[PDB]
Amino acid sequence: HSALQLRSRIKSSGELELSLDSIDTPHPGPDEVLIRIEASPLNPSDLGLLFGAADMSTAKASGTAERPIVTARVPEGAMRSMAGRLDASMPVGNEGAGVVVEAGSSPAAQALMGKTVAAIGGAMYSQYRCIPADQCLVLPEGATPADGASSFVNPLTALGMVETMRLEGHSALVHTAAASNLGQMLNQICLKDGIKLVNIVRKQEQADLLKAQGAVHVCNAASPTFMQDLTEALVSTGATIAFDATGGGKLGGQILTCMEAALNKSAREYSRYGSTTHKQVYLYGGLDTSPTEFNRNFGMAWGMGGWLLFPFLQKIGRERANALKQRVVAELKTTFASHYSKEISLAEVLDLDMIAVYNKRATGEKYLINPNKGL
Amino acid sequence: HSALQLRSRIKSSGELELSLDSIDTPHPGPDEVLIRIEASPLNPSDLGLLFGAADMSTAKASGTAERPIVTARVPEGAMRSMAGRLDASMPVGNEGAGVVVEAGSSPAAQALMGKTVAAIGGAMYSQYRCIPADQCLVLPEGATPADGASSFVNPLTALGMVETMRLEGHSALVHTAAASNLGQMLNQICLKDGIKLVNIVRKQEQADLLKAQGAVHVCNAASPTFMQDLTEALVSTGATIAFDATGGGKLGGQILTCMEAALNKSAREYSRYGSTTHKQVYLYGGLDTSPTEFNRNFGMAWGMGGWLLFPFLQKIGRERANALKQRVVAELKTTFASHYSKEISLAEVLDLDMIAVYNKRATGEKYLINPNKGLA
Ligand SMILES: NC(=O)C1=CN([C@@H]2O[C@H](COP(=O)(O)OP(=O)(O)OC[C@H]3O[C@@H](n4cnc5c(N)ncnc54)[C@H](OP(=O)(O)O)[C@@H]3O)[C@@H](O)[C@H]2O)C=CC1
Ligand SMILES: NC(=O)C1=CN([C@@H]2O[C@H](COP(=O)(O)OP(=O)(O)OC[C@H]3O[C@@H](n4cnc5c(N)ncnc54)[C@H](OP(=O)(O)O)[C@@H]3O)[C@@H](O)[C@H]2O)C=CC1
Repeated sequence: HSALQLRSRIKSSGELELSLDSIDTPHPGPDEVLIRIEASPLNPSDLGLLFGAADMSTAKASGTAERPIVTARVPEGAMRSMAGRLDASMPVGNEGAGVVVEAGSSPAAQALMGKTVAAIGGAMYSQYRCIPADQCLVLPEGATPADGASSFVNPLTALGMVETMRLEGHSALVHTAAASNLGQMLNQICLKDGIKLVNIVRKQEQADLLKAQGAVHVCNAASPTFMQDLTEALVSTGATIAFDATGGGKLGGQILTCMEAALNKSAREYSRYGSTTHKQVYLYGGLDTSPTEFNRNFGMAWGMGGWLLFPFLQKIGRERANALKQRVVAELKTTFASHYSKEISLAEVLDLDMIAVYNKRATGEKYLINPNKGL
Repeated sequence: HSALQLRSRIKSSGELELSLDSIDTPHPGPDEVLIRIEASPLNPSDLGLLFGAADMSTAKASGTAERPIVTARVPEGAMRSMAGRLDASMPVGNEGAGVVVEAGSSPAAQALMGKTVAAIGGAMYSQYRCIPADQCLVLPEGATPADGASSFVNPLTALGMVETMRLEGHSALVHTAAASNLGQMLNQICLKDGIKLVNIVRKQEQADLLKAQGAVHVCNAASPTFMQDLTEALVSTGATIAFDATGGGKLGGQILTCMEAALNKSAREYSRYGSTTHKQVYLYGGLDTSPTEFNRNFGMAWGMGGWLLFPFLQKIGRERANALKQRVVAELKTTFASHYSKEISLAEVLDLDMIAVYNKRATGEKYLINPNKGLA
């Protein structure tokens, strides 16, 4: 049999073509299972791969309603960033969940037969995926695929922020774009675990959503007293590590500047180079594509850098990663609940009206894909 | 007796006052020595303390020729940054060298009597300093105080860059403002030790200088092909750690961008997030006072942060710190040689004409103070 899977092709011509390809469905080998995928989130990392650097204002629809095609043009300036995927037909979708419908002969694979599972196997925007049994997370009794669709990326990143805070000797943390699904989870984790947290948003609606969910400190970057508000929240929390999803713009430096201000309130001597307390900002997303810019008014005890989930998980090791996953399974519908504004079919992923919404990365407007919808 | 020491005072009034204070000279306790300081450099770290956030374009001279005063205004916007030192009379000068003229009773202190020593004691812009025996570095035979005046800050930082490179798992390095005194030392270390090094300068004449000193790789930020030149140098050297003296501006991000370009020439697969090889830029100076700005076109495996000598020495421990200091002594006049364009008295530090030159932190224009020059 064959079935459909989304593909994203950036051509050397400068064209993006998004399509639903007909792909033969493998039978699983001894150590594999075949999963009928029923739920897979559209996260920012997936959008990055889906559209690459295409200018989506140039998008045009062709194909048929059942087999849509979207083409768009990548600007000349962006082509070098695409070099490594030129002329490659890329499957899309980091993670998802569904039902195991075939299992290879091994006892590991056989033990998953008929179970509802989640996996971060890539190519999850697909009707069927043949995956190793050891890459599957069995979901709790009563969890639907939609309940388990987002078990890996956001939950483990949220837990990994706290883990990183501890490992690197900090006691409280700051998180930006905090009304994201990930931010909502982090807030739940911090409230439950007694970890002081500064949430940073950019609209009062976002601040209300978090306050409604019990957030103690919410600072609005849009506010004319933001720096005052943030400094006061940092005095309160003692946070010296930050996770910034924006990446570009000024927020990273603003946070460093406010941390140093907060630290200096308790400074006992004059320090030539500021506080000796290390302040860290991790840029773990790139929602703001403008240049990163900051003044260095925070002394010498600071760092900023990238953060990625998979290298993190490799660092803490598989046992500790498992302890984190166990928590996610146990709290799947509470601490690690995700909200989606819409559930759509594979064909609907390539509807220009759908793209127009979900490609905003707007608060409360995450879409869930059901590759098999209505069938 | 008493003798002179420079003082820098930023007052709550918004005024910087620079002066020579008359300070009673201590007699050393058992574990101390008294040094007559004959050589102390004006390094950028010192100038930071000396002038603070004062706008020196507003500086004014008063006092007398032998006892000069300089006053200047700190702008209101900088006063928060000065908060920790308001109304404090600050001694200045991290490091220097001189002769031990009195020693406390302990054998450790007695062993230094009459020796030429260097110390990083602070308050070195002073005719005499009473400091612990255990903070003195005994200089080698035939070294004048001038020869040892700069034994700590630049030599140990240069060695510390190489140490940090190794500690953090890198095999080669990049260094900016490379025609600095420190840069010239770093290039000699790397030549002698066989470390691949990319030197970045801002003027072609600085590239000429380093090439004349044997530098293998020198890139000029003013070059119209800078990014290509830097990327090629990074392919050649495999460097994945940089020390940036500029801090502000674009150079840090440029380096990261070129490092990722160089790494991706060996890319086996397509990484959604670029190379997995960690690239690190330490901003160890702030010569460029503008905002730091960069595009993040270098993947996720990167870091940028501050770097300071004293936290570093504390991290490596006293034994390893002592081994670095021993190498500095051994190569004091070769690898770790420092050039000064002028030697000035204590009173001349406060001459606005002298300030106008030394405060540029211009290549080959480092000034050496002899606190006892012209004095009894
Ligand atoms: N490094 C890593 O391994 C990983 C990173 N991530 C990152 O975490 C972040 C959250 O993911 P997720 O919970 O799925 O996101 P959501 O789609 O659920 O929420 C996104 C949030 O970002 C805000 N936002 C969008 N654009 C900007 C902007 N330019 N500046 C400031 N805020 C903005 C939105 O607010 P508004 O309504 O105002 O648009 C919204 O609240 C993303 O950057 C994602 O890439 C997630 C997992 C791992
Ligand atoms: N973090 C730490 O613990 C320490 C840091 N340092 C730092 O090392 C650096 C070198 O010190 P040192 O060798 O004594 O300095 P020098 O005075 O010998 O040389 C300074 C160099 O900086 C260049 N420069 C000056 N201003 C700028 C600018 N705006 N942008 C780019 N380049 C500039 C000069 O070139 P030009 O002629 O073009 O002006 C010159 O080549 C300094 O930043 C110093 O603070 C040193 C020791 C320890």
